[PDB]
Amino acid sequence: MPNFSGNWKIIRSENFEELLKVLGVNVMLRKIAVAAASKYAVEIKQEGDTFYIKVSTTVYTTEINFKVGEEFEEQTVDGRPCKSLVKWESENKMVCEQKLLKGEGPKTSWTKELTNDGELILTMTADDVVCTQVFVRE
Ligand SMILES: *C/C(=C/c1ccc(C#C)cc1)C(=O)OC
Repeated sequence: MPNFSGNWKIIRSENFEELLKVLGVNVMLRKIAVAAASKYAVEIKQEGDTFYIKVSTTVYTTEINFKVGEEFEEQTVDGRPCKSLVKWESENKMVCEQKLLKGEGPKTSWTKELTNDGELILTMTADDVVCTQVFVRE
């Protein structure tokens, strides 16, 4: 039955540069990151409240495994290691709060939502700034 599980390809990306800006990424690298973001692909396998998620671009790929409700370790959009904890906000929306392992920096979080007409929306927040990325099934 249809859930988050699937192969997703990006079709829109709003506010990504502004998010990197907040994270201290210089202009040249942000522009390269924006260009790379248009090949974001996401693969999700979901069973119950257990998730496997592989995000990749042209040159880079990462995998995370988590269970809703259980702390896990990942990294921030700008690659700082963090501790993460995902909770449901509705049937097909989940929200993750992150805390830096070492250091200080902006407050980061992310969401994933399956909409009623079959999109996956990702949002990523750093302080006041919200990047939204929309995906459709491959
Ligand atoms: C789930 C997830 C997807 C994602 C897309 C793009 C980037 C970048 C850079 C990172 C992740 C996530 O939690 O990212 C914050």
